[PDB]
Amino acid sequence: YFGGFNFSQILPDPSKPSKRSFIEDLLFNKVTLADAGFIKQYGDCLGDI
Amino acid sequence: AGCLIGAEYVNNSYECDIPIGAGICASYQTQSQSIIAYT
Ligand SMILES: *[C@@H]1O[C@H](CO)[C@@H](O)[C@H](O)[C@H]1NC(C)=O
Repeated sequence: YFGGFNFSQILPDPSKPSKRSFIEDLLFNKVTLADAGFIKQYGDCLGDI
Repeated sequence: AGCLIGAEYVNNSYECDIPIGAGICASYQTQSQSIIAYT
């Protein structure tokens, strides 16, 4: 409760494992990332399909 | 960011000394001195 102001959309929620807001979820889903070398993609590059 | 050989992981957290990768740092600590890797 913050004097009637609703901060429920920008504050984090513990429902999802990545503690991001609703608007942060929309901003992350709006940009189509082209990977950042996180899952070590050489193993999938070895398995050429 | 790949894998690390020669530094043991610890279940603690300090400020970053040597930046390795996605949230991992390394330091020269006494916890016989050695090289540890932490978040
Ligand atoms: C506004 O606040 C109420 C309670 O404070 C909450 O139930 C509601 O979900 C909020 N509105 C939005 C759009 O989240």
